Amino acid sequence: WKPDEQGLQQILQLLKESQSPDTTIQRTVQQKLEQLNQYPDFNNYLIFVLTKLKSEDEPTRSLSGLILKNNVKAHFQNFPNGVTDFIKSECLNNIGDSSPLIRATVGILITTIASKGELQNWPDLLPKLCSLLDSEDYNTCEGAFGALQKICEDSAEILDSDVLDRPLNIMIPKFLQFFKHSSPKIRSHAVACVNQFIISRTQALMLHIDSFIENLFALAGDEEPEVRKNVCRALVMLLEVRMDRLLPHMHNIVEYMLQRTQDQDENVALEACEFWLTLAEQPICKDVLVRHLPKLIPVLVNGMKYSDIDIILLKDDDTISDWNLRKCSAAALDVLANVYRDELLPHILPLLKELLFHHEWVVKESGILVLGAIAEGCMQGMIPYLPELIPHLIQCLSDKKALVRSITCWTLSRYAHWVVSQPPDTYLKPLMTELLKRILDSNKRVQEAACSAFATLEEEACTELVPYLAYILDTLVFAFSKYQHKNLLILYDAIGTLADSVGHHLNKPEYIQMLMPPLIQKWNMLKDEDKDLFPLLECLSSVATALQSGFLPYCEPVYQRCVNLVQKTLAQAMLNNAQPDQYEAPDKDFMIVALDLLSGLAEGLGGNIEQLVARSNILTLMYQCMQDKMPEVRQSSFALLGDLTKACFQHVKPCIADFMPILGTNLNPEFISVCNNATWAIGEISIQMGIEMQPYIPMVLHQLVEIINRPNTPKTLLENTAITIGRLGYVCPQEVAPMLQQFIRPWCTSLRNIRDNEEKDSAFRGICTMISVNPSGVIQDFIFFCDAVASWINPKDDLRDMFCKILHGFKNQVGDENWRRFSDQFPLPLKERLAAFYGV
Repeated sequence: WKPDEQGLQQILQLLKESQSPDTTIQRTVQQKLEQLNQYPDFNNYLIFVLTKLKSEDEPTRSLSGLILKNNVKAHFQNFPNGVTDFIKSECLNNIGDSSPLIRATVGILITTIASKGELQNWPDLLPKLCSLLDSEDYNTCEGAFGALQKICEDSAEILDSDVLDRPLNIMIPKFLQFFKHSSPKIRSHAVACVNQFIISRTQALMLHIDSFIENLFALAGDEEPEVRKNVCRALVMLLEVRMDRLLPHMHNIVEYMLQRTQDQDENVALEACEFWLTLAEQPICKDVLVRHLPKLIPVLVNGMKYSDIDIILLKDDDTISDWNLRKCSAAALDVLANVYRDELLPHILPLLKELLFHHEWVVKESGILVLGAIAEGCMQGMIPYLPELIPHLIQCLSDKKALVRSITCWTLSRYAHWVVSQPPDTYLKPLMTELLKRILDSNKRVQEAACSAFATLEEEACTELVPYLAYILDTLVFAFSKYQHKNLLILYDAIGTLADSVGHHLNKPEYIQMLMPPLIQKWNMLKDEDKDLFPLLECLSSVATALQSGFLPYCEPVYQRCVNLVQKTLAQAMLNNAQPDQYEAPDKDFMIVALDLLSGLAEGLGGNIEQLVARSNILTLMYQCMQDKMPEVRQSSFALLGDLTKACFQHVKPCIADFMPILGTNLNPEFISVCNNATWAIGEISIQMGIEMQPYIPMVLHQLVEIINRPNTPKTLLENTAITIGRLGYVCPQEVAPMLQQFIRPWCTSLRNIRDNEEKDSAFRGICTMISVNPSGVIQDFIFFCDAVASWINPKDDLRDMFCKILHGFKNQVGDENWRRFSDQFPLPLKERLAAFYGV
């Protein structure tokens, strides 16, 4: 192609001075350069300088070819093919140029093209490399392989797709062969490639899944880190996939890995660590690592100390890597703690003694970390050493060096449960106090832990906080005008949580006086488009619930803002659909929060929302929200549907007609939360409808059972299922009673394990009416019903009696001597407890 020596003495200069030190000339020259991309003949200049102008010096040469790569990143859709096929040509040829630098540039352009212009569009490329992979010249081989890798990383499922007819078959053994090749670099290039296809559990490899396994071990003792790295990745990966192909040789490996954990190179150490996590999955662990235990645990802990450079990058959002080695170690240890429970302490506890009270802080910190890290797994066996260890940590919430006070917070919150169990004037009070101090700690980092650790504490210390409340808020609201970005979100959570935990006890005026102003402040200095509204509204929905009627001074504008945000978001949704290219895709977390914050007003205010509901097209709005494709929007609305039903049902009864079907559509346990909410809705709905639920019974009832008779179905959704069913039956007995037999099993199996509340109270009046109507449903499982009657500590007089009439009629019906036989089953904490309360 013709250089046109006018457009050559034009670029060369603008390349020469594209490097000149000063940023002034740097930017002018680089922009008035890539702007000359208007020529379709422009990208053809940017290869000639690289591949052909070998009288120009190397950096200048490389830079030109280099820019082209970027003129492929963008500016590819304006590609003349005459340019492109020529660019493709000079590269795939000059692939192993004599110079390291030049050889390098080319390889990247290849990886770019084979990604930007897909792979299929350059069909020749792959079987050419897979061939130029046998070339005698190192420079061509490593240069071909080097590209073949980075490409084999990007298009990992594209090549295994049909697009390239899967050229992996010819490449799996081909790549797997260079696994003994004399050059270290290439051995690495090889194992890197064959790694991509371990998790995507590829077929082309599943063939060589034995010469790969074996050809891997052959590199076990390689001194080159880069290789030993890859061996470990593949070695780790293989543990999820074809675990069977490792089961035999595994002991050799758990030793090899244990060593690898200490490897000279951090990366190898790190990657060999990732292994302990993945291993700690399959229940095989309990029966294998049992022995390695006292060897590995310390080798683990010894890595959980901060690195030296770690300390420096701390004591922007001044952070270390998101994935440390320390982090990996700690992670693993946590998991491990869970696997071996209290039967782990002896192998670790000793270290802690030698760690926790040590002189150098760096050792303390890590000990502290370990302490918390093992918390949940070794809890039972941790109680003995808590009573005096806690007061220690509470001292440690002072240790001069920031990172120490920092960690202590978290660690403490990990044993927050036990703390609430012990009287406050010894444990909780001290902790709470000191934490409140640390919330306003001068070190941003120490604020973070503290405030979160505090959030955690609140949840545990339900109403135990109530007395110390004026204090909490005092510090927590100053924290409000000192906290910047993410520290704020936590505060939001500390607040919501406070509200959540202390509930109506927050209604006293003096509290409202403190809390509201800073909130109502944010609220005002914010707009219907700023995504910083999420965490505030979210917080507010908890406040509103807690502040029952004390919130009246605010609802109007609040309620308003919310409908607005739905109105708009919902509007934007369909317009994004009916105008993809002019109507901006809306953020639905605006609609979500609104609804949430809404069912919080509905909850706290109850019958007082009547008006606000009545005077707005709010009903019709959720009507759309339940159908919205996004799971959360679905759930969030149902929740509100329940709460509105609970408040002013008279405003629902219209829309209920077409509402029930949508509920019945979302009754799908694949979406736990959605299914849950929807279910609960029907309870409150039905209890408000009466026989009027008649028509809808046959729709929903049948699903709820298959939900309640389903494996791994969470308890939350099991609870609500069983309750709703009772309610439906309570108002539609004739209709649900004739089904009794199915659910009467997991019903009691779910409802025996819950607190004696109204939700429970109605649920049992439900069974008790379905039994009056179909007594024949109970007899086969009258046992499970009794362990359900037992569950009641304080049952309302009439219903307690309702139970009593059942049991007594049952006895009257089967015989006293037959009663005997059956009685001799349930454990004494039942047998007598029923003969006590209701009497034989």
